[PDB]
Amino acid sequence: GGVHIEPRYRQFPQLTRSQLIQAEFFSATMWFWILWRFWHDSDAVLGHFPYPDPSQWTDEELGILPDDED
Amino acid sequence: PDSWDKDVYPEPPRRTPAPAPQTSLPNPVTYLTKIFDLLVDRPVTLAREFIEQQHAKNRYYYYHREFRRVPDITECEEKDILCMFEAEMQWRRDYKVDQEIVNIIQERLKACQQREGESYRQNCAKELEQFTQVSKAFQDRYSDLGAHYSARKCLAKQKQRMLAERKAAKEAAAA
Amino acid sequence: SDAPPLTLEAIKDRVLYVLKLYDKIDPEKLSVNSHFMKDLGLDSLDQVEIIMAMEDEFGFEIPDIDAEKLMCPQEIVDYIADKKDVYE
Amino acid sequence: SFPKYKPSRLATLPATLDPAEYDISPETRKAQAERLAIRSRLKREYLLQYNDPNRLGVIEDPALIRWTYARSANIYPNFRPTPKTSLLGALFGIGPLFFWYYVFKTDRDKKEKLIQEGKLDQTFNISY
Amino acid sequence: YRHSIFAVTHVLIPVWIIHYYLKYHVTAKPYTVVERKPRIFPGDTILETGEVIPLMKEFPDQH
Amino acid sequence: AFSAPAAYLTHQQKVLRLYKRALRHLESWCVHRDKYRYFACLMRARFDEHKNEKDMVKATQLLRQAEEEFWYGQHPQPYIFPESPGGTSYERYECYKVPEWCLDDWHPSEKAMYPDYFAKREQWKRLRRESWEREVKQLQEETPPGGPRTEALPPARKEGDLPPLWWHIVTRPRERPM
Amino acid sequence: MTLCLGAITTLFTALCAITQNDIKKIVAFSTSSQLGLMMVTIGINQPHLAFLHICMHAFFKAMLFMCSGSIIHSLNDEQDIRKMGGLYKAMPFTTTALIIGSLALTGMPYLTGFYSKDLIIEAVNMSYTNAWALLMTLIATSLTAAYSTRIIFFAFLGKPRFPPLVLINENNPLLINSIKRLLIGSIFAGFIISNNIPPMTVPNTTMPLYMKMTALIVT
Amino acid sequence: GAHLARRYLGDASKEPDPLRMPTFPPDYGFPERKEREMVATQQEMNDAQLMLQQRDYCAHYLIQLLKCKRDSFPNFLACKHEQHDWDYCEHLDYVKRMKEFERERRLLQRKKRREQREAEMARG
Amino acid sequence: MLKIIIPTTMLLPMTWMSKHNMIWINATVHSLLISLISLSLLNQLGENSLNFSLTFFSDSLSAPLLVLTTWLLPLMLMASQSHLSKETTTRKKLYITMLILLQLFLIMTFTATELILFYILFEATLVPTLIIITRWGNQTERLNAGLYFLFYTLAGSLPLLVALVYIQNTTGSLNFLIIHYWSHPLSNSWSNIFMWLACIMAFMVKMPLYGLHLWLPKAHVEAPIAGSMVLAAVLLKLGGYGMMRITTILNPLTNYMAYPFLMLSMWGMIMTSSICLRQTDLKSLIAYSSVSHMALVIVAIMIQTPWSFMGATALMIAHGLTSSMLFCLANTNYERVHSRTMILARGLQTLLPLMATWWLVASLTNLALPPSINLIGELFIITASFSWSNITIILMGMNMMITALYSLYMLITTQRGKYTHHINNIKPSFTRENALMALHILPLLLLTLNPKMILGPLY
Amino acid sequence: EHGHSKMELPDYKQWKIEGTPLETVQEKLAARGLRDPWGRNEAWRYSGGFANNVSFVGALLKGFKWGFAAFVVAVGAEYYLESQ
Amino acid sequence: QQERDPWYDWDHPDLRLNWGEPIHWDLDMYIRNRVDTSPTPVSWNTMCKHLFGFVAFMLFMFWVGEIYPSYQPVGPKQYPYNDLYLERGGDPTKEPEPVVHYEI
Ligand SMILES: CCCCCCCC/C=C\CCCCCCCC(=O)O[C@H](COC(=O)CCCCCCC/C=C/CCCCCCCC)COP(=O)(O)OCCN
Ligand SMILES: *OP(=O)(O)OCC(C)(C)[C@@H](O)C(=O)NCCC(=O)NCCSC(=O)CCCCCCCCCCC
Repeated sequence: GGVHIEPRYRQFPQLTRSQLIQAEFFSATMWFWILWRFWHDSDAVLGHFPYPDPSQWTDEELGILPDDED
Repeated sequence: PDSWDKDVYPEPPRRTPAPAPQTSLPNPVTYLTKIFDLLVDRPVTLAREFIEQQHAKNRYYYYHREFRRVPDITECEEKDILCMFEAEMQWRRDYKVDQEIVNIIQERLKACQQREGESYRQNCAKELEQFTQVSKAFQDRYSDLGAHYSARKCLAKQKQRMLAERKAAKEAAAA
Repeated sequence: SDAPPLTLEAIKDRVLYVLKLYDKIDPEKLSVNSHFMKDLGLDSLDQVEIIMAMEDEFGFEIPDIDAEKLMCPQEIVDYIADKKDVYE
Repeated sequence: SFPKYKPSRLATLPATLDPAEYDISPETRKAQAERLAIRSRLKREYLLQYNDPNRLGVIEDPALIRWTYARSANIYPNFRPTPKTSLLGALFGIGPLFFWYYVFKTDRDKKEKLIQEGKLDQTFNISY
Repeated sequence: YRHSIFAVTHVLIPVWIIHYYLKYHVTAKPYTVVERKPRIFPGDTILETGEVIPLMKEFPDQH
Repeated sequence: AFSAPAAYLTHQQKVLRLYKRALRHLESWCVHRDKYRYFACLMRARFDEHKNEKDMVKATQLLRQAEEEFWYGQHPQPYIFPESPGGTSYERYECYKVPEWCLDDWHPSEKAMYPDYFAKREQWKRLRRESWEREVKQLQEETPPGGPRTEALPPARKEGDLPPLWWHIVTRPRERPM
Repeated sequence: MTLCLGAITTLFTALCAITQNDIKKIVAFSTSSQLGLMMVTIGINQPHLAFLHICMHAFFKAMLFMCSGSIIHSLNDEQDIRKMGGLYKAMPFTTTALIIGSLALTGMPYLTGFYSKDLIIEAVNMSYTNAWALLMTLIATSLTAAYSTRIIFFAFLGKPRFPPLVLINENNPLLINSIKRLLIGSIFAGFIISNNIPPMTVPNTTMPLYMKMTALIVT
Repeated sequence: GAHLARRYLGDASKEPDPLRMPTFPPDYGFPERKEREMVATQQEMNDAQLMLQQRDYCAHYLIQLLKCKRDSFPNFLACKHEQHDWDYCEHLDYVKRMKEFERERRLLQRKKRREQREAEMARG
Repeated sequence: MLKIIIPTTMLLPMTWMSKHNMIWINATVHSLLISLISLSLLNQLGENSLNFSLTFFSDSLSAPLLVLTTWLLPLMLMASQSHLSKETTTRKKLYITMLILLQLFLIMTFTATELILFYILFEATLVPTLIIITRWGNQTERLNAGLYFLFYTLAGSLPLLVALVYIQNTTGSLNFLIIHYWSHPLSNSWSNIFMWLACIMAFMVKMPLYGLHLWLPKAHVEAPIAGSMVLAAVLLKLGGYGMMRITTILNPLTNYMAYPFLMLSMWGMIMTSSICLRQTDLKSLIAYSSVSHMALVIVAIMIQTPWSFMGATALMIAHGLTSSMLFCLANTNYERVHSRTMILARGLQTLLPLMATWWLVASLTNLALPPSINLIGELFIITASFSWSNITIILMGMNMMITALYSLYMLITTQRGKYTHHINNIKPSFTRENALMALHILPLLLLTLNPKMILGPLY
Repeated sequence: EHGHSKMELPDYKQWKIEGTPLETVQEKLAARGLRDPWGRNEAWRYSGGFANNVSFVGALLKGFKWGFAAFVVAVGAEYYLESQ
Repeated sequence: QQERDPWYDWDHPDLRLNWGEPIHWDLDMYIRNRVDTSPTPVSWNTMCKHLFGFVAFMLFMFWVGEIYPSYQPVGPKQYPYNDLYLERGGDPTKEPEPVVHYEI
């Protein structure tokens, strides 16, 4: 189905430029997809909604009276 | 289709939404269903029309068998083998009919569960209650008879149940 | 697989190529019939190291009982040819 | 000085770790000689029978026949009623039966008591 | 041409047979093919009856 | 495999075998080639420290502590060649090896195909038929009383003679028949 | 029971994989660990998320096994990672495909393994579960990253260690097409499936910053 | 987490129990006690048959999201505003739950300190 | 039913007045025709039965067994053709006569409207089998084996006869219909206990029950091929059929008395399946597999529930077919190797691929692979036992695991591996053996399409 | 059609220890008084295309440059199109 | 039979047996397809101890984790219609005791 490639016996194997450009193209498209998604939907990794601090809340809206009423 | 009875196998009106396309992008589902219709349903429909006209060319009927009632095992003499045989066969036929009734109710329950989707726990309470009543009745009638079941054993089980019920009711009334 | 069928020319060439890379053996004095212990003055440990090198180069390991009695490069070539069913 | 290796039934001692092979003696050497002699005689007989162009059947092996006969048909004539055999047979042939009888009887008595008291919830249990 | 013959004799004939069997025999018996009811959302219109399902309670929209 | 085993292993054979096993397991431990070369030459140096040793007793005291040290650090997952008795393809093609006698059961329609091959097969069968009759007598005369003391077979010593018991050695199915 | 079984399974299988020399055995223990993670997901009452993880794992694990088989066939039936060395440039397509597969397996953001595995860890972080099960799940994630590193390092980075007769070849259309289809799959199918299916669970909208990212730091 | 460490190494009764929350009356904080409102009625919230666990106070936004996803099907990236609104509503529900948790924590603190003060007053 | 009985009798003059070289063809053709005729009995009613006359009646429990009995004879003739080649014409005709008499006795046994006639034919089936085993047997132990196969059976069957006539002195009839209709409970008494034991242990011996199974490995190993097929296929089902027929009179004492036999059968299957794991003989292994399956059938019959009876009937039919096929395959190996040892002949898949496929299918059916009728029977019995008690599932699962283990052990030991080098007389399989395996296996995979025909009267 | 064209072997004078980590090995044995007799045989593993190695991070970032270039081109196009 | 010499020219290479030699009574138990007694790199007792310790420690730690669970600082989730009474179980003719959710 492919082309004839001969053994080498202790030297680097014969490489066709087709597989080289294909591998480079697929790696490039993987990295481009990663960067594109990180740019367009960044809330998937670093989040979107802030986490409130439980101690930062005041006693007014937490339903606490100053230890004397009830 | 008149092939079956709509009262025995009830089905809701099957309300369905209408398409409300919010975009100008044509969907693939509509085109796929159109091409499927054209290449599949039309040849199938034509073949069915040919087959149906061939069947209508030669029309003949078949009938459902009716069985008269016979005296049951309660009105059967102790050693009269003939009436015992008649009552036994009648009881087996009634047993088969009850089995098919339970089958119909179970099919109703299964169809209700599948149809209702995610709200099946609430929308199938009526079918669940119907199956509970039918299963309770069937279990009272035929359970624990054994492999060598007969009308006499069913009668004995019923008689024991009525003895227990009568004793319990008498105790409750006089308490 | 796709492996080419090796000949005894290839086997002999590879055996001599491996033996020449052995700096303990002078490449000019070595021949296909050159004995290891007497003609080359090699110890038993050198012979077993040579056998291991042939194993690593050809990808199959010779059993020790057969390995200790391989004294010439031609013997190794013949043993490998018989093992791998080489015609010509 | 290294941690030692402990052989077991399912992990036997390696040949290289057996001191018995290092207690070399002339009678040991003669024993190995005669062992390989009988092995070579058997191998020679088998090879003579195996390479024969006139033999067109199966080389009958006396060892296989002896193994099968000893496993199957030589048991009872050599059997002797001994305390070991008696207790082993009684245990391995009676104990499991009574154990399973006790387990199943207990379970079924519990189930029947629960049924008689009526607290079992056997609803939908139509097929039995 | 080979792919056309493949699609004709390996896809079209089996789908014809299956469609005939399902549409004229399997669906003849009750409850053989049961569909999950389609989802109904506010604002949808039903083909058979034609009425309009009312909208929601006008929740306060913010952010 | 090819060579018949001796009655025992001499001390030299044991040392050679242990040296090869140690080198193989050290190569298994040292993946990279330069590290393996360094440590293998260190092993050779540590191995030849007692090469010129004289008496058998403490030389056998050695090669016994060595076995224990090897078994302590033997890399419980060593590298195995693919076709070795522990390799991932040890007996992969044993299901493709068909004996030659099966060809005798072929239908004549099947033997109509490949006629030259079956002519050569008939020649081989005739050669075996005569050679066996010669070989049995050669083995009978050559063998010592009480049978062979080893499973080593003599070669052919005459002109037309063939090695005794040769049919099932030269007619091996193949290494990779299919 | 399901949660504990999945946790112990994934932990033990990843720990066994961490030091294997056969490539096929490494990938087998990897898929066993992934099945353990799936069972953990089942144990925390998240079935559809487990099904989604099944779907993504199919793609990237199948492509990983095909790459391993391509390497095995290239080097004349060799499987021990001690005997394949420098293959980053010897076989470029297998190298890049295996790199992408190992990245997706480890939940690299915006790949097919991200959309499932990060949700798995996020759900296991905020459920009323065993502390031990969560700890072993985190350790299993770390060990998954570590054995992916082991495969890549021992098979592609160093100097060659195969026999001298080089038979390395990749130019066969069947292998290239079969690998590339699953490459495109393991790249884009995660996003496509995640964005096409209807919402079947309540999202974990709000998280602590350290708890939201913990999978990333662990990996 | 810190609450886990506080509960499992400090005083167990000082921290709330998630299996018994709430342990205090809901009017104990203030008497107003405004009530939560559900937008979706039973009929429409059953006809859409969302899920039994998706049937919470944020169901209207989920219904809107499902409506768009059915409507603009081929362009699966068509609508993000309803997804964002549903996520915001879920975030609000989660912060209400966290408010409940912290409220019970500080209420238990106040109850414990009040009981300790009463015991000290009785002792003196 | 005389339309099946008369042709089977007419098979005898046809066999005896045939040519010296045309006996096998005539017997096979007419046996196949008789099987085709007997196929008409499969039309059953949901009501009582098919009462042909005062002497013979048919039921949906008798019909599958009768069909299998008729179907087995052509297979037995095909199997027996080979090893009787060097036999004189008179002795070949005598062998065919013995097979025909055995089929006739089984055919009359399975209808048997009255219990005494059933007993008479049930014990008449003993003579042709004994003659077949002890006359045309290869090894020297056949005689010994024959004695076992005789006395065991009689030791169980002699008390039963007594009990039988005793029943006629108390009820006045042994007709099955009247026995069913006029049934009365058995009170707990020592007299009734011994009556139960006498009525039951006759059929427990031939099933066989664990602890009473010793005759079976001997009789199966030392019998010729046709004897082995007829013993494993039909003659083991006589006990099950008799138990199903006679348990209608033993109630409610069956619930009390089933425990000693339920324990022996539930633990017995484990023991026999374990014995199958370590067996150097193929025939003995197949025999012990038969023992395990029949122990499961005993459990099903003793449970006495509708699902139990359905599972027992389906398992009986499926086991008969599968055991006959396994014995035929082992005999095809033996006719080549003349050894009857598993480990000697190995790697036969590389030499005989189609026979290896037949071995694979037979082992898969024996392994109870769904949706075969073997698994239908096993699953029904397992569900019935689970309803009986929830702990039984442990034993059933263990038995399933060991069954799969030893079935695949059988397959791997003989078919896979490397061939034995010194065996060169392994000729290609004849058309006869391949046709035998096909005719064994196709009915199983066809009956899996219509399971209601082998599920018994309680369907 | 197979790989049958009589492939030739290189010359064994080509393999030199020079320029390989085997120099370090040789120096470390020479400090103890030892030599490696098979060091040259393995020189082919460091001679040809195997002379260059890629780091783990470098291997991970196989196609980062082209991807980043395409990403910034796409971002610029998106900005110039949306802000119209 | 797994620990026999694999390089010896056995008559039965798969079985690793020679014609005429006595056969072990338990041969069919050691056939390279079943239990093998080959020596291991680690002593049997050591592997038994390590496996038992690992399993016991894992079970004990799982029990401890069950005793000491992990959760988030949140309250129980709130459901609108009496904790979704009608659609979970049904029973509409009982009018269950109502519960209302505290808005905070
Ligand atoms: C291969 C071994 C299998 C052999 C098994 C044989 C055992 C069968 C069970 C005992 C056989 C005889 C039982 C009697 C036959 C039933 C007839 C009957 O029911 O009549 C009884 C008669 O009952 C008896 O006669 C029983 C006496 C038994 C004497 C012989 C005992 C033999 C051994 C019994 C113990 C073993 C039990 C299990 C068998 C184990 C074999 C392995 C009623 O008595 P009536 O005279 O009518 O009085 C009525 C007014 N009151
Ligand atoms: O001349 P040859 O035929 O080649 O014989 C070689 C040799 C001279 C060594 C031999 O024949 C001989 O005569 N030896 C005389 C004495 C002797 O050598 N005694 C044995 C010495 S023991 C030893 O060398 C210590 C080895 C320690 C290293 C063990 C390896 C551990 C590896 C662990 C896993 C990596």
